[PDB]
Amino acid sequence: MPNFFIDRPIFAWVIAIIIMLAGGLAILKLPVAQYPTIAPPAVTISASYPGADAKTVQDTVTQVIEQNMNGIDNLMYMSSNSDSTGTVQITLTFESGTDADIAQVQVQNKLQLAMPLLPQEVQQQGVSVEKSSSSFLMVVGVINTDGTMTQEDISDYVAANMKDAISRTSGVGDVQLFGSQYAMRIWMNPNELNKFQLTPVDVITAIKAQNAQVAAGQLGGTPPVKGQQLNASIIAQTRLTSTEEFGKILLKVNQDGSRVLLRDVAKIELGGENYDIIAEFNGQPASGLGIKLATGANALDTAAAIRAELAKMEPFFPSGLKIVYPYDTTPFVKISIHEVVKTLVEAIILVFLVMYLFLQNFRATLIPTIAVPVVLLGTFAVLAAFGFSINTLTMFGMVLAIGLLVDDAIVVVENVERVMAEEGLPPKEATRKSMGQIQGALVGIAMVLSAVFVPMAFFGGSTGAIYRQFSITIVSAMALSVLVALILTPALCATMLKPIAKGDHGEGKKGFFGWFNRMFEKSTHHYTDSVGGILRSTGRYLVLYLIIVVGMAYLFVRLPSSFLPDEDQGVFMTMVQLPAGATQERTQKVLNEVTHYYLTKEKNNVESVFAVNGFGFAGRGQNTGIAFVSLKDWADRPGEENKVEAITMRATRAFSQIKDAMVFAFNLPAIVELGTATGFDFELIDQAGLGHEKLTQARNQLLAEAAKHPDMLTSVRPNGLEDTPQFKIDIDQEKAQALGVSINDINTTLGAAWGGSYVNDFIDRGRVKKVYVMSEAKYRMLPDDIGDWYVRAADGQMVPFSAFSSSRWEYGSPRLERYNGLPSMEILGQAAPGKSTGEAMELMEQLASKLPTGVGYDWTGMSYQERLSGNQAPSLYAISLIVVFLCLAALYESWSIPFSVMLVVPLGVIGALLAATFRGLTNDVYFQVGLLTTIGLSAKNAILIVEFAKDLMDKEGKGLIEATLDAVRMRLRPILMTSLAFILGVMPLVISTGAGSGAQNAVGTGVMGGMVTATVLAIFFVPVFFVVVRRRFS
Amino acid sequence: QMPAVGVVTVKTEPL
Amino acid sequence: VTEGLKAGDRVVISGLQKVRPGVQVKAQEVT
Amino acid sequence: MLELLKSLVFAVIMVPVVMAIILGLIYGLGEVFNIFSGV
Repeated sequence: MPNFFIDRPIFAWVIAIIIMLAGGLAILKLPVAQYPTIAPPAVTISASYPGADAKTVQDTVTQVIEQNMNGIDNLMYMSSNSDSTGTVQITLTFESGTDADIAQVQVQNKLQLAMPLLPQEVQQQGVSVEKSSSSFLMVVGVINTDGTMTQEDISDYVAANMKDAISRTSGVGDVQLFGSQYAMRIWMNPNELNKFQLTPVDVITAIKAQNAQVAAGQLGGTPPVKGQQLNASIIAQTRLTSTEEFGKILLKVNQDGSRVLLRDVAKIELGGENYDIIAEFNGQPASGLGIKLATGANALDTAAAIRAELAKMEPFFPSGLKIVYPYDTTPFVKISIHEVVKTLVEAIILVFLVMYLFLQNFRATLIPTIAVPVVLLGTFAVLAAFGFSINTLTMFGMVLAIGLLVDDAIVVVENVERVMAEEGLPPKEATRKSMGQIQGALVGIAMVLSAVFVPMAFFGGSTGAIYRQFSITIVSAMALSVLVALILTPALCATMLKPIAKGDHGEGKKGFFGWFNRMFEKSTHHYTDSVGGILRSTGRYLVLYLIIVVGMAYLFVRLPSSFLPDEDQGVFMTMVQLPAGATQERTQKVLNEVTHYYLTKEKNNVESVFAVNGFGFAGRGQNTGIAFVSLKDWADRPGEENKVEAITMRATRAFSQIKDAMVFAFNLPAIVELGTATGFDFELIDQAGLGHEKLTQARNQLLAEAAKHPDMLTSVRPNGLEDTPQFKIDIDQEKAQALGVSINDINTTLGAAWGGSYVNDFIDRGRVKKVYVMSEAKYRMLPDDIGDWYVRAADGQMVPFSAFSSSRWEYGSPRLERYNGLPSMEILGQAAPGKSTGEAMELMEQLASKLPTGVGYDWTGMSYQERLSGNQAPSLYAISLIVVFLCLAALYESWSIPFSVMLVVPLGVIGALLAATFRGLTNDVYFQVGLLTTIGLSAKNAILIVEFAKDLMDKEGKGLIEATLDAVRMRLRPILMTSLAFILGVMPLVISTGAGSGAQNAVGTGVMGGMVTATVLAIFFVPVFFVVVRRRFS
Repeated sequence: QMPAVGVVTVKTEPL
Repeated sequence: VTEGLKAGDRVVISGLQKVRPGVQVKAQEVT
Repeated sequence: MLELLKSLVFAVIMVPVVMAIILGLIYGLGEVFNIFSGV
């Protein structure tokens, strides 16, 4: 094949042009996103039961939903969260790889069969299914800087004149609103209701009757009488469209003209649907929008379009409004693209410089510069054809594979140049001989790299996708590079080389070149005689090999393991949990204190604090609170003392003094879609039907037991809310009936006075909005106030609510959790800074084994993924080992020679482990990928050396020692050149300061250690293995 | 370290 | 409160979450 | 421009020193292996 294309340079040029065109077309159209679909598909069902405690929502709503959601295939695990506010959330997480667009239909259809089995209020509110594993492209906050608009006004303005336009641009998927639009609130007044002899049911009936739409029909009906010529539409009563119209609703009119109006008994205003969440941006009331990227869309273009559309609206922005972007993900993608371009340019310049330094010929230097971009475009085209995207992992694989492309180019060019120098033949025949000698080795190493990288893509779960991106990119790059080396490069060696005379290797000239050649030749002679001397003996270095092996094993065992390193994303969360029974006022005070601290003592680091009151990751309620703190750009935060870790450590140290609140601060995981906390999630599940008190006592005992080992477990905290006092009202049914009061009236009054009822819909400024009915604050705020409400009996008299009702106190849980259909509770927390996660998991399992009988344990979230390393058992590494053994035995006919090649594998793993231990990084996915790359490079060097030695031994009559020494003398310049190129090209990865530098640091350190140690300890060791294998198996 | 608490003083008064 | 509390007693108002029975604490009056 | 110039100068001052260390390990390993081989 290579000699075939040598005589036809333009055939190779045509193939290159086709590949370049394919790469350009691929780069023209390709989705761009921060991360691929890494998290497993998840569907969340949300339902609302206004003014209902946790128990009512749990038994009457989510029980029926959970019962009727059985039979869904590919279901991994289900969780359920009820609340005292009245919201229930059921999250179903499926297996990885399934089509979510069908699972959503399945769960929705199964839910629609249980709709008539739910109470009426939840049906009127409505339930909604959605996909929670989508991640937020950006959040757009809108704030008021004068004090006119409130949260409700801002939310309605966004819902009316911002949501549609922002949703109707290009590339935008789901758009979520963090507020609620307007709603006509009707605040009763018990004094006025008693004055006119009315009850809330009368107001509800009047609103239902006087705020309806009637199908009037049509003038000149559908069957017309003979001789009709007029036809029109009749417009009868319609929905009320203003507060002044709602205030004129009649409630009681006598025959003499006396009337009672709704405004005479209640206050009508325009408010929100629920006053449960208060959002303040830097101390000002604010609302927000969440924009998610649609599938198969460009992130940067969508962001630019969103920014332009938002900047269009300022002339029409009313009053004082400001638009801010607390959190967006585009800078990471821009940084990734910039790093890719920088690495490509640096590699090209570096390889040109090193080729000029060594080969001294410009025509030799120019050959790879017109070959590496061809392979890059081919990789782009193949990756586009397969169905991948431009993530932050594929480009990392490309910057990793640049070294492989450079290695192939260096090998081919150096071999042809040395053949020409030592043979005297001109470029044509020298290229023919070199290609004929090296084609088998090239095919063998391509097959070896494919065999070592493909099985990594067969992992399951999130790790499966993370490995899949790198594996696909690497194998595509290797295949394209070897195809290019077979087709395009031999033509280049045929045409663009100068046939210089033998012996003119720069020794005829002085300066840097001749002198450098002098020490290079002297060092080559020294190395050759040294390796000959060491090869004279065999058993002296077997003990060194065993020492290296045992040291590598000890380092592998000692090195801690984790899942994925933390990164400085510029955003971190702060959580506030007040004691049980705390109201909104104290939470607002604590949030104000936190905001003041952040904006006063960290002015040079933070940029804005988006405080949210009433909602927390643990559980919604008037007891918790959250705050998303965003930092300035990484350019303005120099040093390691101004990163996320130091900032959050100082923040929690300072917040430890905040009384009446346990304020914590933490950093969100690098992949935001998978989980919300950086630590493991552990779940205790009741099985023997103990109840709730036993479960709580067991959880407290386990927490105390785990807190007694402050060496591997840190920040072990519950994820729920503790039990709270509750008010119990008991109505004397027979007393109420005796007095003449119907039970229905009492129940309706109690449910519409303190809980609030949703009655009808109305048209406001050209849109549909609900109307809500509830008492006016001061009459529903203390227990004694329950005596202020009056109910009409049959006789027409009004009886007070305190004449037939009592009251008492109780204890109840404000948040009930369920896992897989059983009551359960969750403990979430990280591990020690100096130990592996798996050891903490094992110790937590051992601690849970000591629990009282009847309580089981389980994992969820990333922990479950960490428990999916059963495929990471040697059952897969061994498969790869046998596959590469078979490939090596097939490349050259021997069942024993590949042992020498495999013996070089530990010599790079030892260096990778040394670098990891020196830097202190843990064993994670990126380090594993770098280790595999180093193993592949060492195997490539071993393949080249062994193949050259075997060819010299077989084709000619050279003896074992003589052929081995000649081969190792011959394969010295390419190895050193490739090692120098790789080591110098991976400098920025190790030296990277910030901007998502954790993965870069880990991979660069692993690559540096592996490459340096393999280059140092392979030239001296591979010949020993070769000669030992040949003599022992002679 | 030593935990600290904010406490109120109980004294009778007519209302 | 009708019974249980006497004149001059001290009742914690803040720091309840971070405190536990039978622990020495620094008590300060708040306004 | 400035970034391109700094990248070039950094590359050309870092290649020769790195090649120097690599030849240093070559020399050191060769000598120690020669010493140990003859016991």
